[PDB]
Amino acid sequence: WDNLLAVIPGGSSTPLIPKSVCETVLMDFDALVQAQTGLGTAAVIVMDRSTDIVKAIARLIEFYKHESCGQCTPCREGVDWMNKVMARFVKGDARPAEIDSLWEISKQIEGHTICALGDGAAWPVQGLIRHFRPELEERMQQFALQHQ
Amino acid sequence: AGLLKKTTGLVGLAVCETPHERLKILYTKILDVLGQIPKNAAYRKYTEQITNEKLGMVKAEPDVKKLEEQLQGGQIEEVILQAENELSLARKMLRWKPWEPLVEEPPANQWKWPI
Amino acid sequence: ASATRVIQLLRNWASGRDLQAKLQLRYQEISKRTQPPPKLPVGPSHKLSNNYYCTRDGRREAMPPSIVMSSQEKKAVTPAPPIKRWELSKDQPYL
Ligand code: SF4
Repeated sequence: WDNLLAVIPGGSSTPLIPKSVCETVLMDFDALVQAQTGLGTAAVIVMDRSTDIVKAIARLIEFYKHESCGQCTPCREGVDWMNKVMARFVKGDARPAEIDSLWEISKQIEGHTICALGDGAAWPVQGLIRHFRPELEERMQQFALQHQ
Repeated sequence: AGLLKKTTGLVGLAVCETPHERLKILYTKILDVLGQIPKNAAYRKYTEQITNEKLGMVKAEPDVKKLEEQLQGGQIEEVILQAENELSLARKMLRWKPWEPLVEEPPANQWKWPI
Repeated sequence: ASATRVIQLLRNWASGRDLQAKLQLRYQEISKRTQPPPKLPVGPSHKLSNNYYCTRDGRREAMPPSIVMSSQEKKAVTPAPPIKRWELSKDQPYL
């Protein structure tokens, strides 16, 4: 249990949750909804301290960019924009306010898309922002001094 | 009151040496001419409101130096000038009589900018 | 500046004041005409955090004039409080 840093609860779209949230929650629709996620397809992916969460959702959001049909502007443009800024986040090439922007454009594509893939892309990054905020700051902070 | 101030600081407007009673007799005069205009008139009610009220302390308080801030309208020597102007208005709108409804409603939508 | 002292007394005495303290023309005191490049600030709303134009809509927040009375016991008021007699100059009231 101590090894697992966070868990994808029920699907890639469903925002991942850490041990601090998943210590007692039952995998049910109502409890998942109040856990700021969803059970969806019960795709439970457990993920440990060793692996980096930003890299974990990096491949997910890269996959999402590889699957948007491009029909509506928010999904066609926003997901690609998310991929580029997040790729910097893996190294940490941003400022404190970029997480707030990544928060901002996530809400912009949340629900404004024709289909539920756009907000389906909002939720994973949205959960990542809300939970491991200090992790983003320190990895981004590490980016600054190593490339001083 | 006190020593008669040499000049008012406004060229053309002189200093009246007996200002308090001149302001008195003016204020009665506008009250007098305001008798003609019937009671329902709003202009009458407005100036029958500020005349006697402003006639109050000028009748009571005799010091024109304190009368400056009693009326908060600058020097007394031009307050009476303004009082004369109010008397001129009473004479003027005794002809105007604007208590009737509008002469004309505005022709169609001549107002309502923009076009 | 060039001007010898005996000339300076003549100018100072005739005008009744000392002029070498400050002169009409310029001298080395001016800033050099090759000032370093500047680093002009950014706008107050330049942040890439929440900055939606839905907040600042100066042109759009304008409202057509408010309707108060249209053709289609009372108090007496004034458009503004009467002005306040400002006091004399503290540094030099009577010039
Ligand atoms: S959100 Fe759906 S409809 Fe819009 S571009 Fe993406 S896949 Fe197409």
